[PDB]
Amino acid sequence: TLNGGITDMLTELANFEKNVSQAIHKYNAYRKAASVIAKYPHKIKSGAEAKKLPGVGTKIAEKIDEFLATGKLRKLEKIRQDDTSSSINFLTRVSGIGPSAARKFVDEGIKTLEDLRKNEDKLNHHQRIGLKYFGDFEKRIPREEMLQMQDIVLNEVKKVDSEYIATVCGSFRRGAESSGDMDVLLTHPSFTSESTKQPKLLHQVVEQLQKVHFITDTLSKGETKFMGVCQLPSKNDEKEYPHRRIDIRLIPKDQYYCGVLYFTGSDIFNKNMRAHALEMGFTINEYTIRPLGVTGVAGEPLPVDSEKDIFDYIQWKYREPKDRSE
DNA sequence: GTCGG
DNA sequence: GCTGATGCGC
DNA sequence: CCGACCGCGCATCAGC
Ligand SMILES: Nc1nc2c(ncn2[C@H]2C[C@H](O)[C@@H](COP(=O)(O)OP(=O)(O)OP(=O)(O)O)O2)c(=O)[nH]1
Ligand SMILES: [Cl-]
Ligand SMILES: [Cl-]
Ligand SMILES: [Mg+2]
Ligand code: NA
Ligand code: NA
Ligand code: NA
Repeated sequence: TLNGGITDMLTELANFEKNVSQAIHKYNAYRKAASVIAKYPHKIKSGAEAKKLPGVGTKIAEKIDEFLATGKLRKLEKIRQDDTSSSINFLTRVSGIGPSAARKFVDEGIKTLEDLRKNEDKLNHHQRIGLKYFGDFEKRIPREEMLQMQDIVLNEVKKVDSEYIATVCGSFRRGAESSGDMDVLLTHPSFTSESTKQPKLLHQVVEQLQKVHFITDTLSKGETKFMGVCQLPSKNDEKEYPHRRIDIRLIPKDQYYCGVLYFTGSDIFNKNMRAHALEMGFTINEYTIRPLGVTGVAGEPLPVDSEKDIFDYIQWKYREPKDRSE
């Protein structure tokens, strides 16, 4: 946690622009800056020194100068005093409440945690489960718990059919010692970019995991993306574990390396990598990397047979998952 | 809010 | 219903 | 200056 004071200021600035200002590029600006400063391996002693790194420009320069002087930023201090923005920031912490839902609720007087309980009638389903497990969803997961969760998922999956492969990605695959949640990549060989030979492929998995009582709730569920809740099982009169967020993404088996790249992340790394593809003249998503025509239209999928092939198309040296934390 | 063209 | 735009979350 | 800023799944709503 080297430059943590500066980086928390920028993350607090980014959350403001995102939740209150509804200014998604200001959000990404502060996020990039916070990311570049967090990877920089000295103690920033001046706003100008930070201005050297890309994505730290003039206005973040003044803000670093001030933070280094006072230990505060008064733009922030006053954002924290404003009760409209502080109520908006808080409501967005409920999964399913975004910036728009937050401001609407505040316009209706629903401002606090007890307000939300009074009015579970005015919530959609995702918002309800987000409120239900509001505290749990804010706890991290130690890696050790991730390892037991991995074992259940990989052993339950093997039972539905032995040809399912299931890869835990996200921060776990990047080597984190604690995780915000669990992210699971799922391949079955009967689902490729050329056919879906069997339906319910993802539904069977969600079904099996529900019946061992691992999956406990559902936020959203289509035929390739599940978004819900799980909980490790406890011993005899041991305290229950917190409930955990789990996403499971069924990707066509022949598109595994683009899928595993996407789900390993991080979100910022993905953004920077996909942006660099575009300046090199490629477009990357979770399925394919394609060349861009002389006009804008994306071409046809380039053949990929490892993660490193994707890095090589855009002329980056490969980076291990644990070096993709940005 | 930053940056590259 | 279907299509598309938006919110929200990755 | 000034526009472009990753890309997409699912839930939901408007409009036909
Ligand atoms: N292309 C893209 N991918 C994203 C974005 N957000 C998340 N992802 C991908 C990369 C993440 O590593 C992965 C899982 O999303 P998470 O929110 O769980 O992030 P991650 O697991 O890295 O962090 P965590 O420790 O769980 O909070 O999904 C995004 O805005 N764009
Ligand atoms: Cl691939
Ligand atoms: Cl594609
Ligand atoms: Mg995660
Ligand atoms: Na800079
Ligand atoms: Na939210
Ligand atoms: Na996730």
